[PDB]
Amino acid sequence: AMGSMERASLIQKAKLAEQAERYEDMAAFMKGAVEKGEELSCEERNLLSVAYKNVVGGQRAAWRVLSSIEQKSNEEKGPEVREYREKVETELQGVCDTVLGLLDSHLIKEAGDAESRVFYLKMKGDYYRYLAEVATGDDKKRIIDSARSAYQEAMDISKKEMPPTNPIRLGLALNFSVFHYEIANSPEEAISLAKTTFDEAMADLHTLSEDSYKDSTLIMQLLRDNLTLWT
Amino acid sequence: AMGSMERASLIQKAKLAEQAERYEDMAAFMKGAVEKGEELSCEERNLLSVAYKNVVGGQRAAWRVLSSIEQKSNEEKGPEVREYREKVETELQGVCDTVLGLLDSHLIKEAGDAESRVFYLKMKGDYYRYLAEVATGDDKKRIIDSARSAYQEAMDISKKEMPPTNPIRLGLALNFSVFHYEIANSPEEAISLAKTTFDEAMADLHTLSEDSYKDSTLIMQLLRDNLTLWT
Amino acid sequence: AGSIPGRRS
Amino acid sequence: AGSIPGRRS
Ligand SMILES: *Cc1ccc(S(=O)(=O)N2CCCc3cc(OC)ccc32)cc1
Ligand SMILES: *Cc1ccc(S(=O)(=O)N2CCCc3cc(OC)ccc32)cc1
Ligand SMILES: [Ca+2]
Ligand SMILES: [Ca+2]
Ligand SMILES: [Ca+2]
Ligand SMILES: [Ca+2]
Ligand SMILES: [Cl-]
Ligand SMILES: [Cl-]
Repeated sequence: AMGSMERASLIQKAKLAEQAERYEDMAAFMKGAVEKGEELSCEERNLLSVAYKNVVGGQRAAWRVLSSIEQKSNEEKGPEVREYREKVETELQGVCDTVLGLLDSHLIKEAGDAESRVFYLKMKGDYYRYLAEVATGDDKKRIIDSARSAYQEAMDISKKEMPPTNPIRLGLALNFSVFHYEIANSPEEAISLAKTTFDEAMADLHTLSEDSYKDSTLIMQLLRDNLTLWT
Repeated sequence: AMGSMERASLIQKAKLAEQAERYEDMAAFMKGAVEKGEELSCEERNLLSVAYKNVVGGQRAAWRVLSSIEQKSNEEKGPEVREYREKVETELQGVCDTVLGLLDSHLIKEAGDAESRVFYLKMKGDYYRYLAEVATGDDKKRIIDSARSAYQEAMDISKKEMPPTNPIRLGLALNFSVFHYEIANSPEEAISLAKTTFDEAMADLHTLSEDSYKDSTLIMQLLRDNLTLWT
Repeated sequence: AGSIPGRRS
Repeated sequence: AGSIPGRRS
């Protein structure tokens, strides 16, 4: 759909769309940029993630509102709440499938540097996690395992190739710990991962510049916030 | 597009969409309800207005962000900012045209009670005002006059048929005063309308119940807030 | 400045 | 609980 627009123009317009809080547009511009077939830079990977994370984040929040109403309804309100929750759920699944399709065709296979490959595998884990949040049928276990497998591959690369304060490594561990707690029914694994990640980052802060320290400590605080909620 | 869904189901889903903060959906459900051809109740008129006011409100905010960037750009950034502002502007105009089309086919002509007819003419003024905010070409004066004419007809009915504290009469006066200040370059008319409206409402508050008093005073405070900004 | 909101809030 | 945000804010 964006096939006739220049890559550089799509990137520029994604940045404008973020400033205007037009995240659906942002995501469409970044989908068009990925489909040009070239690898993405660090900055461009962040534009792609910001765009889709915000779109699906809004869908998730709406699905949760509707699912809560539906559960309370289960006086007969008729089929409308279930129908509308199903409509939002199908849209959410469609966006997740789109993101997963971009990662599979062909972002992951072309990503050789640890920073890019971990970034994309963390995204893959996240979008299977979002699918798992709404899954109920025969594929629910397989969707959960697909998230797990992507996060695990990202973890294995991150532990070999990045320092324990690297912000991508930290964000990956944060999100995988959320997976363990909220999806996999493994709260002890979630707590252990968050604690070990936090403590190993703390011990490496002394190596960092002021700007790297700020980024690592920001994500450490998120780990700590979850640990406070979970313990 | 909503032709196969029951009117009552569209209304129910518009209420759900508002709770889920899915205002584009809400607007589509209410467009489908209007297109059933029946008149709208008070509650249903408010659903229609809430839905489109929120959709166009977001477009207006995005257009303002983009127009500010474009004006600052006028180093050569290329055509992208203008192109993207134009894209958002066309979408905004399309939503305004849709609302105006619902009012013209056939909400206004079937509205005989003063409360419904004033409500719809106030909306008509508002959506021509939103068109005027982005207008620059040969029709800009005609778009401004179309807003003025709709607001004026609503004012004439409201002054004959409603008490000076009626919340629709008050909101109409508020919005028409914004028209005068921001669109028509008539700040003195805007101030005079807001002051007279406020003072005539104040003198009628003694007739109201607690709940009506709350509604009238809420809108009076908005009039006062504008007067404080403008004087 | 401010126009009428869609809901009282 | 909380996952990583898209931007630092
Ligand atoms: C998953 C993940 C993506 C990107 C980064 S980042 O170091 O590039 N960066 C950019 C935006 C998100 C973010 C948030 C924090 O603290 C909350 C720190 C750094 C970033 C990191 C992880
Ligand atoms: C233009 C207009 C529409 C609706 C009303 S109202 O009296 O039905 N009502 C409903 C939602 C908006 C609103 C806001 C206030 O105070 C800010 C008071 C009453 C309402 C009024 C005007
Ligand atoms: Ca009952
Ligand atoms: Ca490569
Ligand atoms: Ca220069
Ligand atoms: Ca009638
Ligand atoms: Cl539906
Ligand atoms: Cl564009």
